Amino acid sequence: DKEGKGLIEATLDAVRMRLRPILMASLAFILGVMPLVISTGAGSGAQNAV
Amino acid sequence: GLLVDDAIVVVENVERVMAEEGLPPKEATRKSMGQIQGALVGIAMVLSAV
Amino acid sequence: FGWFNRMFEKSTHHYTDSVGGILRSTGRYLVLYLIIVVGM
Repeated sequence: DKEGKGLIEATLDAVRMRLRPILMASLAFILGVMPLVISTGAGSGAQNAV
Repeated sequence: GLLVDDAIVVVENVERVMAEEGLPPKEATRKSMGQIQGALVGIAMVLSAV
Repeated sequence: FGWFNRMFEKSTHHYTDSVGGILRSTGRYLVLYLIIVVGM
């Protein structure tokens, strides 16, 4: 559209320079929720459910 | 998480145009939100839309 | 050094050209997705 074309060969250059975000933002999310899954079996079982 | 992850994209995209494009200043940041314009506003509506 | 070296090789071929591989075929994921949708 606003840049220079690409049916198959623009999807690549899209998915070639942003997997850093989509991994590290996804990774900090995994570990940020890690204290909820277990780590605590006394405070609340609601942390486990969430 | 979610909110950190949206702050991650705008932090990283400057750190990615500095490495790729070769521009160091405010002008490097500037044009990032040119692709992250509706990727902030429009996505907020659909984030709210669930 | 090269801690960054450990996933730049994962970005190329092992991801980017691997992504080329799935849409080089496409059709195989029409029902595999439906296996996930009906599976869930």
